[PDB]
Amino acid sequence: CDLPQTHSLGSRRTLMLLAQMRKISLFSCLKDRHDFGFPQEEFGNQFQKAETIPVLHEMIQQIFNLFSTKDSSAAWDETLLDKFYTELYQQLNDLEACVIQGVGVTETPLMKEDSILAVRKYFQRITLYLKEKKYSPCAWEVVRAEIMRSFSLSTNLQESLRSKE
Amino acid sequence: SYDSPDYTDESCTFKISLRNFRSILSWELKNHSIVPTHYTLLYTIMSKPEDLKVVKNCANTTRSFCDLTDEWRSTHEAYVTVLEGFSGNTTLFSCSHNFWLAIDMSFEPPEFEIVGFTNHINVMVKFPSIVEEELQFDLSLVIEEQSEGIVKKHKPEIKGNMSGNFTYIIDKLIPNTNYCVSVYLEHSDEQAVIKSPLKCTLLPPGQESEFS
Repeated sequence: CDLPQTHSLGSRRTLMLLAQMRKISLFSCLKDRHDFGFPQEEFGNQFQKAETIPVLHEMIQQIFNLFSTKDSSAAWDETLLDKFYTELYQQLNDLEACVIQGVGVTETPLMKEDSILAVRKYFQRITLYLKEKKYSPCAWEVVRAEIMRSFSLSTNLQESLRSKE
Repeated sequence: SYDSPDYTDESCTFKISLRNFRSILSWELKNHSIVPTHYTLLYTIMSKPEDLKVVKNCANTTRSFCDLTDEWRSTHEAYVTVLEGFSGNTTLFSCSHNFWLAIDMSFEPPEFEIVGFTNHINVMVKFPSIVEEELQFDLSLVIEEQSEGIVKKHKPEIKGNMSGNFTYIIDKLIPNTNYCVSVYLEHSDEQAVIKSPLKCTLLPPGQESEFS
C-alpha cells in the first residue's frame, strides 16, 4: 500500500498513453461533442485519503473493459493500447494493494458503493454516446477526452494539496 | 520534389515557452500571399470543446505571443489551442493543437550558473522566487553533466529545492574537466528533454608537468 507520498508515475504515465493514442484535436470535433456529466462529488469531495481507492480500482475496471472492446481496439492504436492495458493493470494492482492489506480503505459505509455505481452509470452514458455516433472518430476523441480528464483528476486527492483553507 | 506541395502559408506551428512558471505561447505562420497583421488566440479544456475562452490582450492584436499567468489553471489537463488568423476583415486559416502541462513545460528562460572548484562542481540554478506551498506543479528537474565528453545526468529531489537557487554539488571527478551543464525537466518520460544552453566551465586543469 502506498502510505508515504514519495513519488508517483502512475497517473503521469496514463497522461502520456492517452495522449499518444490521440487522433485529432478537440476543436476539430466542435460538432459531435457534449458534456457527459463527470461526477466530481464522489471523487474530490468526502473521499480524500485512500477512501477513494476502491472507487478508482473499480473505475479502472470500466476503463479497461471499455477500451478492451473490439471497437476501441480497432479505433485506437492496438500497440499503444497494449501499454494502456499494462499500466491499467499496474494501477489496479497498486490500488487493490491497500484493499488487500488491513488499511482503512473499505471501512466507509454504503457511500463507497455509491461512487462505484455513479462511475458505472457515468461510463454507461458513454456507451450510449458511442452507439449514437456509430463509433465515429470524433466521438472517440470526446470519449477519450472525458476519460482523460476524469482519470487525471482521479488521484487528485493525493495531488491537490495546495489549498487547505 | 517529393510528397505533397509545400504549404508555405498554413503553417500553424504552436510553441509554448515557460518563463518563470508563466505560460507563454507563440504562433508561427508563413506569409505566402496574404500577410495577416492581426491574430486572435482562444483556448479551452479538452473535456468539452464548447467553452471557447478568448484571451484578453491576445485578441485581434499585433503581438505574436500571448503571456498567461492564472488563465491556465487546469494543470491536470491539456488546454486546446486554436489560432484564428484574421486577415483584414476575413479569417484566413484556423488550426488547433493540444499541449499537456504534465508532458511538455518547455523551461529555459531561468538563469543558471556553474562554478568550478578544485575538485567539485558548484551548480547554481536561479529559479523564480516562489513558495512551493503556493504552487502545484508536478515535475522533476534534471541537471545534465557533460564532463570532458562524459555525458551524465543528475535528477535529485526538487521538494523545496526549486524555490530559489538550486545548489547542486557534483563530485567524483578529476582536474582539467570542462563540464557542460544543461537544465531540463522530466515528466512521464524523458521525452521532455528541454535542454537549455549548455554552459561549459573548466575547473583547475591538472595537466601540468609531471614530476616526482
